[PDB]
Amino acid sequence: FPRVKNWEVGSITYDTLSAQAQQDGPCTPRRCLGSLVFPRPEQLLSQARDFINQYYSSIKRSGSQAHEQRLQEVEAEVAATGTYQLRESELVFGAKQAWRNAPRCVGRIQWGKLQVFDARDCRSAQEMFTYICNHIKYATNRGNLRSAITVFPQRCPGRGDFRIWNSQLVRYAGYRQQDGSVRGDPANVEITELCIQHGWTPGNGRFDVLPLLLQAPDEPPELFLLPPELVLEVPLEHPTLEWFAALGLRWYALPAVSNMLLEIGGLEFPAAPFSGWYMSTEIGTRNLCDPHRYNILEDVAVCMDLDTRTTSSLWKDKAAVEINVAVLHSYQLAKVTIVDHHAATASFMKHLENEQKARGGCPADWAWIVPPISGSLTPVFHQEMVNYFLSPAFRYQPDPW
Amino acid sequence: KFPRVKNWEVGSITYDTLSAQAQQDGPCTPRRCLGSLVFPAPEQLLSQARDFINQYYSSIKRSGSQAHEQRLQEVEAEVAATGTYQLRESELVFGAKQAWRNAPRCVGRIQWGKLQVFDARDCRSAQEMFTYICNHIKYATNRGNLRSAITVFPQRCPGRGDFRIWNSQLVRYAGYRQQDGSVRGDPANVEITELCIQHGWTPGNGRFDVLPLLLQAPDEPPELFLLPPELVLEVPLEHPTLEWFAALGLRWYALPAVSNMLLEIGGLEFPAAPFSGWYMSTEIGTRNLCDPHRYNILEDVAVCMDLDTRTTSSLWKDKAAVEINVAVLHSYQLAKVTIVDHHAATASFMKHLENEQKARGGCPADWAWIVPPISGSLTPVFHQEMVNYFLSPAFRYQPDPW
Ligand code: HEM
Ligand code: HEM
Ligand SMILES: CN(C)CCc1cc(F)c(F)c(CCc2cccc(N)n2)c1
Ligand SMILES: CN(C)CCc1cc(F)c(F)c(CCc2cccc(N)n2)c1
Ligand SMILES: C[C@H](O)[C@H](O)[C@H]1CNc2nc(N)[nH]c(=O)c2N1
Ligand SMILES: C[C@H](O)[C@H](O)[C@H]1CNc2nc(N)[nH]c(=O)c2N1
Ligand SMILES: [Cl-]
Ligand SMILES: [Cl-]
Ligand SMILES: [Gd]
Ligand SMILES: [Gd]
Ligand SMILES: [Zn+2]
Repeated sequence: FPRVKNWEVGSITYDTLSAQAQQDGPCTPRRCLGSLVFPRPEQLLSQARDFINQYYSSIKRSGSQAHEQRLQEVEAEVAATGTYQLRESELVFGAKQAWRNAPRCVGRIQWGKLQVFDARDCRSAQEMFTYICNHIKYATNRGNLRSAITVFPQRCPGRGDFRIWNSQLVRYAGYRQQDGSVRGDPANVEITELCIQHGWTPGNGRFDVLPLLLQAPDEPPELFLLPPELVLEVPLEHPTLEWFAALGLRWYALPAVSNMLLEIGGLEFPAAPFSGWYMSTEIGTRNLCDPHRYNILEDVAVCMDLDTRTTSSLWKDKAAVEINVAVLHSYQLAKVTIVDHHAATASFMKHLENEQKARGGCPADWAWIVPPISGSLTPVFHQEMVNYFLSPAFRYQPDPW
Repeated sequence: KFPRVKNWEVGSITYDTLSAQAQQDGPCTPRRCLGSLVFPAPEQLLSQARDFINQYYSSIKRSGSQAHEQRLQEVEAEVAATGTYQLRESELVFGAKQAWRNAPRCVGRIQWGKLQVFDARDCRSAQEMFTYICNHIKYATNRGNLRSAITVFPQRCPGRGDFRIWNSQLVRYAGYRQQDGSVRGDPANVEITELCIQHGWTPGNGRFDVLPLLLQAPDEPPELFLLPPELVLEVPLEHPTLEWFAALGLRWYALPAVSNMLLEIGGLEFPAAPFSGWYMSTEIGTRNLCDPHRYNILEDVAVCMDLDTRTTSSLWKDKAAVEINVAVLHSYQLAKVTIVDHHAATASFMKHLENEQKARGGCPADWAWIVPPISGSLTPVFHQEMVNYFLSPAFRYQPDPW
């Protein structure tokens, strides 16, 4: 049972929950790989038994009446057909648990308040699109954002797979150039290639909302233009730096992740887009400033008249703070839910305390919980964390092509 | 077989083949990563020594030669006769450099080959120990033009207690527990402060009182030694454009000299081997001055800057901290005292990483320690995956002598 210390306060806890870890991670006694982004059939019954036992424990109803019964149906469902269907409530409780189990999510204090849309009866790219569009419009909610996940049909053998070919529902275009460099978002350069490939007309913009590429089983993808009124965007302005607006920067309101495999009770949902709301540093620091993303940092420094000639002026840090100020100021003026890294990390500590008494600990990935600016000014920095894999879970999956 | 490591900034990919020769085991398992935790007989002595001698003879391009085999047998014979062996001087210099080179939490290792090794293995008493330390401080400080130095005191050996420096660093500020539970000075140094007083140090009552040294010779109690004032180069903190900042009375010292770690070379253990380099500005400005459990000056600075400290979304904390780091860099450069900012340091560590991949097929690095505590993703190390493992020779933590 790992001893885990908070260095700001001196407190000690033990992660007893870690002993239940499922799909082992990438680290061995001889070398730690925690910093790596992507870690280097009849036993479906084991993962179904486990999840069902989880479900009935969470309603103070283990070993009573319906618990026994539900074990036999999945036994019979898999005995007969090889796979099984989740009761609607189980799908809800498992979608919530997988968010609860996400070691890299700093937003998990909200895990109990998640809206699960059941799309298990979906059948093709036009049906998906309307599900995706209901999610987007529900989640966006005129800027009063609400956590949502739409669960598309589970995978079963011998037939294809529902997939969203975009990493998120809202992505900006990346346009390669006559000289390799990129106008727009370089993280998306490739899905821009596929959208252009399958018929989309490339704009000329740094911020062109990409179309969607939705794929029904066995059929090739099909482009879907997103309703421009459904794609809520925030222009970025700064409260005191009047020229910031003139940089023509924008970001979207809705972080909706559409490429992760949701895995509940041994079942695989390669299409289950989830969404919450942004922490400002995701936008201001990673998306706008990462050297391989919009990479705007030096442009804002010039505008601030900072000495970019020596790094000891800390011009990078100064411009990065003002970018984050602009992001928070703009989303607030636009009345769009956003949370700064201090409020977010403080609520994560509160979540750690809740999880400690509730489940005996909490899988947390220190490198992803600690914000990408001002790390040690937030409490999570001083909190030792234990990383491990519990089920239900969100897992990465290979790109469909 | 070998970990594939990606740099996300450039897209680059390497394989850390060096990780496969990891001489000891870390705290992680396939169940669970513990990489964020701060504190994770003749046969094995023989095989560690044999491995180190092989390393040493590789570096001087004498692998498998006559000199090499003679030294193995010499060591095996001395381990059989005495239960221990003695390093030649050149092996010691190589072993201290390697230990620095192998330290995964150290972002300053581009410099590892330029290390000044003082051989104090003939030290006899605490008084001689103090003189060796004063000359280390004098040489490393070098009037503000800092040089990397390690002074190696006699190895652990059977029959004798250890040389130990009780202080975690050669220069530390006292932490005076006051009666509220509040601390005047550095709260990290409350324990060593009480020990110094208990050993007869007359306390001051400032916030930057330099602590005396508690020096332990084999099988003796610790002995108190006052550092001569003109040997502890200090830097008053001022800000280039916030002039009220100098009225905070803040200071820090020039020399970061870690004195409580164990240097291990070929199975031999040196519990006393203080090493020193020069500061990276975020250690002082962010960690030592802004940590809530250290000097915790963040709020007072933000208030003086007239930031709105009632809401977090004004980012007053980030704004105050940036300016504290500016003050640190300005103050040291004004005082002509070596200092590196987290941008210059992380960039040189990237060059270290590339040098080490070519030299050894990888480099042990502890990402959470290499990434600076502010502005993390603005530095290049953030976007570099890293492999953490224990190579030997090594610096290791050890329990406090008390
Ligand atoms: C509601 C407020 C939320 C906040 C503030 C938030 C914030 C974050 C942040 C900053 C990360 C770091 C990962 C990255 O940026 O690459 C993350 C990871 C993650 N979050 Fe959340 N999130 C929220 C909601 C949700 C919801 C509703 C779900 C799913 C139901 C979710 C699932 C995940 C997963 C699976 C990851 C890890 C994926 C990865 O590392 O790429 N989050 N979250
Ligand atoms: C000369 C410039 C140097 C710089 C800029 C530098 C920088 C750093 C920094 C920022 C850390 C993390 C400190 C912390 O917050 O815990 C560190 C750790 C460390 N350094 Fe270096 N260092 C330098 C020289 C040296 C030398 C000369 C040695 C030994 C010969 C050394 C050995 C270590 C070790 C063993 C650690 C790990 C201890 C720990 O992480 O608690 N460093 N270094
Ligand atoms: C470098 N970084 C920009 C990578 C972007 C990225 C890639 C992923 F796969 C991923 F799951 C997330 C999660 C972001 C997220 C999800 C839900 C709410 C929220 N507020 N945020 C973010
Ligand atoms: C409080 N927290 C910052 C940790 C303090 C701490 C504890 C250690 F054991 C340790 F080796 C170092 C390294 C500090 C250092 C050494 C050499 C040069 C440099 N520039 N810095 C720092
Ligand atoms: C608990 C957490 O891992 C701990 O505070 C670590 C994080 N990274 C660090 N990095 C450095 N350079 N120094 C530190 O003391 C720490 N502390
Ligand atoms: C190498 C390092 O692990 C990698 O850059 C990680 C660190 N933390 C991150 N944190 C977030 N939110 N997103 C990322 O892409 C990363 N990348
Ligand atoms: Cl994002
Ligand atoms: Cl320090
Ligand atoms: Gd101007
Ligand atoms: Gd001024
Ligand atoms: Zn690990």
